[PDB]
Amino acid sequence: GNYNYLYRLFRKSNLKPFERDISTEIYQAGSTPCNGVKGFNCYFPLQSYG
Amino acid sequence: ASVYAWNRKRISNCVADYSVLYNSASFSTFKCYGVSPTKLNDLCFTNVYA
Repeated sequence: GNYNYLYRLFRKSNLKPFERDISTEIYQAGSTPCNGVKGFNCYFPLQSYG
Repeated sequence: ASVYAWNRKRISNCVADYSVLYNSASFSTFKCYGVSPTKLNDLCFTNVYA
């Protein structure tokens, strides 16, 4: 599998037309802030096609 | 249940507060297919089976 091709799975809000965003900061799905690290309902935003 | 003879109950005619499930860090796995877990507090279904 070629894992180098990725998509953003999570974001705080949906993109505007031709908006571009390369941030890799943790997405807070949970009731509690994520302290900038992975955990329960605290996810890394980029995922792979492999 | 033993896995060769799994238990099932027909969940119907009720409000499914999926947040009581996905807010709980007790679960070692919580994968939802086709839909993100937070969206389940908005959606509707004919039945659910456990």
